[PDB]
Amino acid sequence: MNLMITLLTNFTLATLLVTIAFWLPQLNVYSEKTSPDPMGSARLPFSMKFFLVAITFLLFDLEIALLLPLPWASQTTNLNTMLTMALLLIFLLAVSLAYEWTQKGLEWTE
Amino acid sequence: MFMINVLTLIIPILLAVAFLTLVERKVLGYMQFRKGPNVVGPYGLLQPIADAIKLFIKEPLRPATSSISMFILAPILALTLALTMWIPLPMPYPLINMNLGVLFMLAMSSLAVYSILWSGWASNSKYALIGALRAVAQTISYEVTLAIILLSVLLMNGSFTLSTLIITQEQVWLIFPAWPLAMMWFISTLAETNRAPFDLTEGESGFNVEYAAGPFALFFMAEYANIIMMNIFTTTLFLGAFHNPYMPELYTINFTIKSLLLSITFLWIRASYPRFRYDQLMHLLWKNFLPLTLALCMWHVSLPILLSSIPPQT
Amino acid sequence: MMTYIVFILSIIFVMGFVGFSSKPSPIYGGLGLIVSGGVGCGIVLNFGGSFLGLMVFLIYLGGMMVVFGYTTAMATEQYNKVVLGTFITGLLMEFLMVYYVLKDKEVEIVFKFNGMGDWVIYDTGDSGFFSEEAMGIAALYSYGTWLVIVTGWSLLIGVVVIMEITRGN
Amino acid sequence: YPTKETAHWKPPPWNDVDPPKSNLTLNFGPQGVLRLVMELSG
Amino acid sequence: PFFDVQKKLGVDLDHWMTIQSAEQPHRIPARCHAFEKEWIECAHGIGSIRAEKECKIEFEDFRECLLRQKTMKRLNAIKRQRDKLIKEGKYTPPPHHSGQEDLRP
Amino acid sequence: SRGEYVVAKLDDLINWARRSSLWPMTFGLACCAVEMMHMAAPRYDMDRFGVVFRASPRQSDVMIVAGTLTNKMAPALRKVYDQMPEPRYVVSMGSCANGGGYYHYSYSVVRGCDRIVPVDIYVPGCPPTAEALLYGILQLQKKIKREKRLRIWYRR
Amino acid sequence: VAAFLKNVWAKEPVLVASFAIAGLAVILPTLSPYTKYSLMINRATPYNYPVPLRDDGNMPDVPSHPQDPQGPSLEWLKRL
Amino acid sequence: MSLVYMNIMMAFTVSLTGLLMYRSHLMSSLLCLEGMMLSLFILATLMILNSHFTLASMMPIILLVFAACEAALGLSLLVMVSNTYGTDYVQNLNLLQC
Amino acid sequence: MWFEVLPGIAVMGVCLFIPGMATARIHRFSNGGREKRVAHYSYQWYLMERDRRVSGVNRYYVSKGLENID
Ligand SMILES: CCCCCCCCCCCCCCCCCC(=O)OC[C@H](COP(=O)([O-])OCC[N+](C)(C)C)OC(=O)CCCCCCCCCCCCCCCCC
Ligand SMILES: CCCCCCCCCCCCCCCCCC(=O)OC[C@H](COP(=O)(O)OCCN)OC(=O)CCCCCCCCCCCCCCCCC
Ligand SMILES: CCCCCCCCCCCCCCCCCC(=O)OC[C@H](COP(=O)(O)OCCN)OC(=O)CCCCCCCCCCCCCCCCC
Ligand SMILES: CCCCCCCCCCCCCCCCCC(=O)OC[C@H](COP(=O)(O)OCCN)OC(=O)CCCCCCCCCCCCCCCCC
Ligand SMILES: CCCCCCCCCCCCCCCCCC(=O)OC[C@H](COP(=O)(O)OCCN)OC(=O)CCCCCCCCCCCCCCCCC
Ligand SMILES: CCCCCCCCCCC1=C(C)C(=O)C(OC)=C(OC)C1=O
Ligand code: SF4
Repeated sequence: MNLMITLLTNFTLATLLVTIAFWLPQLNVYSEKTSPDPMGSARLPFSMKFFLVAITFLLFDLEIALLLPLPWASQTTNLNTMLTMALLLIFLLAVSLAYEWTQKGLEWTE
Repeated sequence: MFMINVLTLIIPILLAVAFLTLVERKVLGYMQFRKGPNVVGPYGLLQPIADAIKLFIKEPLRPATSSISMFILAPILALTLALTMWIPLPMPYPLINMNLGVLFMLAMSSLAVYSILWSGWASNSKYALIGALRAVAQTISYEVTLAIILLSVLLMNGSFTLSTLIITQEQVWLIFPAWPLAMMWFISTLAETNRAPFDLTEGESGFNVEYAAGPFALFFMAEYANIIMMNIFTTTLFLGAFHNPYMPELYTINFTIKSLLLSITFLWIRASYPRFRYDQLMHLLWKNFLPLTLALCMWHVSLPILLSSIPPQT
Repeated sequence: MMTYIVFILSIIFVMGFVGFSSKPSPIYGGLGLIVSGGVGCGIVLNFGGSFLGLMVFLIYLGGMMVVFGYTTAMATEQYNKVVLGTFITGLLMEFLMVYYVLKDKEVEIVFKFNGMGDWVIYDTGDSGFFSEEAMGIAALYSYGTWLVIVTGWSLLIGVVVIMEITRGN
Repeated sequence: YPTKETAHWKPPPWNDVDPPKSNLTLNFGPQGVLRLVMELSG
Repeated sequence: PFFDVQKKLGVDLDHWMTIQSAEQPHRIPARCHAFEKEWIECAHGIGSIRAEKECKIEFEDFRECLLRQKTMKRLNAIKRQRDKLIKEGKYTPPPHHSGQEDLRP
Repeated sequence: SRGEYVVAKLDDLINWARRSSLWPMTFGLACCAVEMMHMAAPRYDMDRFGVVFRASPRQSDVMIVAGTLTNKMAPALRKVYDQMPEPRYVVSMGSCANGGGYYHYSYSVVRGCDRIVPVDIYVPGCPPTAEALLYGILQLQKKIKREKRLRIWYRR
Repeated sequence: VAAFLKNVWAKEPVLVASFAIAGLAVILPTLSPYTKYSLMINRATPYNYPVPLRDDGNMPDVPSHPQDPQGPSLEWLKRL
Repeated sequence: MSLVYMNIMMAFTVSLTGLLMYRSHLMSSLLCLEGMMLSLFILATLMILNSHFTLASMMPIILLVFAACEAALGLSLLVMVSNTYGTDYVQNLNLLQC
Repeated sequence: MWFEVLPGIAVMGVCLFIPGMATARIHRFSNGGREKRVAHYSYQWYLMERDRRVSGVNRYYVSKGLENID
């Protein structure tokens, strides 16, 4: 209840500030400008490196989503099983990082 | 009555941001053997007011934007996500007490990159788009280590609640058992808010080159609010203060002093070192920070079991 | 009208789905999907699933739709009747369904649905000193050993697969 | 059985390989002073 | 083919999740634990063909616990009659149904 | 009356805001740019007047032309000047930007930067000292202070 | 085997530290004598109600009152 | 039954009809597919939380993880065909008619 | 010299001290001179609602003790 009131207040304060920042020099009548990037009309070059680091981030983010409930899960009675599963998950994280490392995955954006 | 609490939260944030601009200018000046602004007011106390009025009466750029919708929406998101990451902060009592405030903060920080993406796409310049894509990649790549470090630190806390983080450090500071995590967290938050030596957009096009002076000021104000918020979060995580339940002003003064010292350390960092290259910081993250973060995460999972020191769930 | 908050949020959810499913442009579809995901997380939070809604914000929106819009920025170079037509007709079926639901408090399309507010189905008891969803998720390392094993193996294999197919050799 | 619809249908390649159908150029202007023309490959 | 590897080997790979009335953490009960237990104690060992007809009333009770169409319909009818009587003006609501009861504990 | 007093006070406010936050861009062409760097040194401290060090061309207020404007450089100077948001001001530093200076009779030197852009303040010298450029900046601030934009708008 | 460790610790010390911390984390809980204390601290936390048992007549171990001598004890937790 | 269930089914049906009718781009198809997954997430989460099935609370996390890995594979395929043809149009993927 | 950065840091420190002090004072004022009660779990909320129902004022911070029992 109070949370969405605060969210609405922050949103309306931000949109009020943005509206005043936009439309206040609009009331000025300064001039009309014609105005006729270093590249003129070149196509954006598709780079596999940026896509590769994006996908690596996504997969590591998924394994982070798997790792997230560890503080709650440490309160279980089956402590040996939980410890083994946690160590196995972080070991799989390390193994994926090492496979990306060895096969030149982290190359020229190291 | 609650709107008074909301207003007294959000208006001092903007006031502290403007005086952070003044303090950074003056501290950098005195660190570079000179003075900061001292002519506009008594010791430059009137500089943010003059600068704000000048930026709010400046001519707009009026770009040929590909999409005016996200051109509007990017500062909206930046300011809303800068202001909304303060409500679960305990000072020593949070405005919105959240059971999962830490993970709520992580969600908002992960959501913060859409402002960069939409500001890059709205501008017609392709070099601006390339700079925005590089900044987004750096930001998400440091989100990864932020998440792992926060997860490994929270194993000494026992829950995601930010108010329990005061209770955990009632005996000793959390920088004593987790100082490597503290160093890696500090560098990761420094690279998270795009600050030196990681502010690549100022080194040789920014993501908001076509934005007008007003919206540029709004973006910069959101960035400074992010800096103050991150330093307060770091102080709460690692440098917890003594909280008397009958005198909350003691905790308020103590963590205010500590967070101001941490922000001054941010400004101290920004004027000591050269900037990184893009591949150099990618190397620093994926090949230096990440393996040690994983090793320390495994260590801090397996440590409280072998010490019979599992923190209470509630 | 405040008792119908989850229903109103579901209306916003399906309206955003109609908007982004009309396919105006990939970036606008991504924006509509982000808005719809936020409203759906609001639905889950109002139902009591704080952890699952925050997973939606952290992983779906902050971690994955970022990748979708990031790939969308690396294609589909920057600068219709069909989009407006399907948006209008989807809004029409949606509001016709809402009117038929609220006028008679019952409806049947494939299954039978009831037009009362959705606060009726809630449980009248307390959960004690813990939240039920957090314990259910936390039982993954104690009960779901097999689930952890197959999910982690699939994630590692996915890393290997993505590295294999983008190399070109 | 070729029809009118199946008239532009070429056979597949013998090795089943279709042909794959440059680099970025930047003009760093004078904005001492120096102009640079950079042929960049990522 | 359904190779029952788990029963042959004695492992328990997915049986813990497979029903709602199973062993849950912290002994947390579900909303329809009793109905599901009664339906399972019916259907065990008689095959699907006999269990689809023999004690179907247990499955009807379980489905009514799960989805609650009849309870919703009854509440809808009661509220509709109350609304009609209120509008026509021959029913006055009691004090305890208008927020003036000062509840027990 | 009341309206003239209101517009006078508002004019003083906006002139104080504009003159006390002058963000400069500097054209690092020649010797005079080294002297500009020496005015940004700790001794003279351009920053303490509210005048930042090396602001972006897309957000600057005053543009400083410090050096020789050749024929190969003049269209770039005009293109940079045209992209600046208003209110924009131009300060000419040294003889090369004032009238050509040593290379006035050369075949490839524009005889003064006032043939390309409008110029407000002329700073003489070769190079003018850091004291002289600081004096020119403060004189530009004095010129901004006595502007009468809102009074002119009210009277028209 | 011995000079390899010195060379790899002079060249990549970060990876040496990471692998050493990982090895400590994976071999220390199986070696420490305090893991059983974590086990019986986690299993002695009273989340839900201790439902009583109907007294048929033969339960000498089960107490009839909380302050009765028979029953589980947490003196080991109070001392440790 | 309930009403938000009807709205989530209709959202899933809208996203399915969006996927099943391509307009121009492959990215719009991927967006419709992932909206379908999001509707599945919301529906399953609401059912599990209302039914108080404690041990089923782990299912939407596994569903999210597996379908996001699916989406990563699909994005990689889209990037490969965009590198082949210069655009991600669905009318260029017609070599296998012959 | 260096002590002239202190007015700006003091203004920043005041603006950072303001929200926490305001929040603590508002919570103490609005809850009858006590801390705002934390309800993270449904048992604590059930105690909240029971105390609100037993107050007789429909107000959860009006706590009644041994003066109510016979
Ligand atoms: C919040 C509290 C305060 C935090 C600190 C704030 C003040 C200090 C600020 C410093 C300067 C910041 C600006 C520069 C930032 C960028 C540079 C940077 O940080 O680079 C990091 C550098 C980068 O390393 P690098 O790049 O030099 O590494 C060389 C790598 N090759 C050869 C491949 C090029 O270091 C690290 O990443 C280390 C992180 C911390 C490690 C902590 C280890 C703890 C001890 C473990 C045990 C060791 C013993 C052995 C095992 C024993 C087992 C029993
Ligand atoms: C949380 C705390 C935040 C604090 C933020 C602010 C920090 C700095 C506070 C102010 C510091 C001192 C500023 C002094 C300004 C100059 C005052 C002055 O004397 O101005 C004189 C000037 C000309 O006067 P004149 O009559 O022409 O002189 C001839 C007479 N021989 O006359 C004029 O220029 C006209 C009158 C100007 C008056 C200016 C007064 C100060 C304005 C400060 C604005 C912000 C105030 C605080 C807001 C937040 C808290 C409420
Ligand atoms: C209906 C009537 C009202 C109409 C609207 C007007 C509202 C009030 C506007 C401010 C007051 C009007 C006068 C402005 C200044 C005029 C006098 C002046 O020029 O004073 C100069 C003096 C410094 O002298 P200087 O030339 O700089 O000398 C350098 C040292 N050798 O300067 C000084 O000593 C300091 C001057 C400070 C000016 C006031 C403080 C700043 C403005 C505060 C209010 C607006 C902004 C509020 C905050 C916005 C968000 C940041
Ligand atoms: C381009 C579009 C506009 C972009 C700018 C604006 C939107 C983006 C910036 C704002 C983002 C807001 C995020 C809101 C959800 C965050 C999660 C959340 O609510 O967590 C708090 C809490 C869960 O914590 P817990 O302590 O367990 O709850 C109390 C338990 N006793 O949960 C609660 O307390 C639940 C309270 C009831 C449910 C609240 C639902 C809020 C409304 C729906 C989402 C609104 C945002 C939609 C758009 C998303 C972005 C496009
Ligand atoms: C078994 C323990 C638990 C294991 C699971 C948990 C692991 C946690 C840490 C995860 C780390 C993930 C990433 C690992 C990558 C290793 C491979 C690698 O990077 O090899 C290349 C590197 C030489 O570098 P270069 O080829 O030039 O690459 C550019 C950077 N300079 O090559 C090297 O620098 C040499 C690296 C291999 C040798 C390291 C030896 C460390 C020994 C430490 C003491 C013993 C610790 C106990 C465990 C046994 C270790 C053998
Ligand atoms: C509600 C609006 C409050 C005022 C806006 C934020 C404060 C003004 C910031 C201006 C500014 C200052 C002082 C400044 O010094 C600076 O240089 C680092 C900027 O970026 C180029 C700035 O934007
Ligand atoms: S005026 Fe003199 S000092 Fe300045 S650029 Fe010309 S030759 Fe050099």
